[PDB]
Amino acid sequence: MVDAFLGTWKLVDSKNFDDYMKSLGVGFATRQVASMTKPTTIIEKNGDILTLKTHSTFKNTEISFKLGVEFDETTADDRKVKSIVTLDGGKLVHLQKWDGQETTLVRELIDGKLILTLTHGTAVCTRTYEKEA
Ligand SMILES: CCCCC/C=C\C/C=C\C/C=C\C/C=C\CCCC(=O)O
Repeated sequence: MVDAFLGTWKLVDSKNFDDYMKSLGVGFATRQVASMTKPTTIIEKNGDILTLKTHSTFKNTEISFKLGVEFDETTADDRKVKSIVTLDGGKLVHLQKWDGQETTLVRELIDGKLILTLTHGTAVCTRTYEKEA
């Protein structure tokens, strides 16, 4: 079910990431560095366990989870959240909850590119990743 998402992906387009970060309360200096970073995202599976790595010159993260099972997560911007990842309409949907807030990180494949849509508050960021061979 998740298999077309698996692999190594490189950021190739970003829209409204500053809006998203600002909505989350990220400080200017961090936003500034983040806006010039091009992360690599690695998604791998081992049975029912998915591992999602995000690597850059600034911050790195790694999470492991089972689809449909809540997990604790500490995000790149240091939020301690309750998370769940599920497939919905063929999209990989990641929901984070903390302090009564929510944000969604939705991944979908369009023409072989991975489109990540980040929503918090009214801010909607779209980032596009291409597969590395
Ligand atoms: C480890 C993330 C590396 C790239 C971004 C650089 C710095 C992170 C700093 C702040 C960003 C604020 C919120 C983190 C939440 C989502 C970022 C996902 C970006 C992506 O997956 O495209």
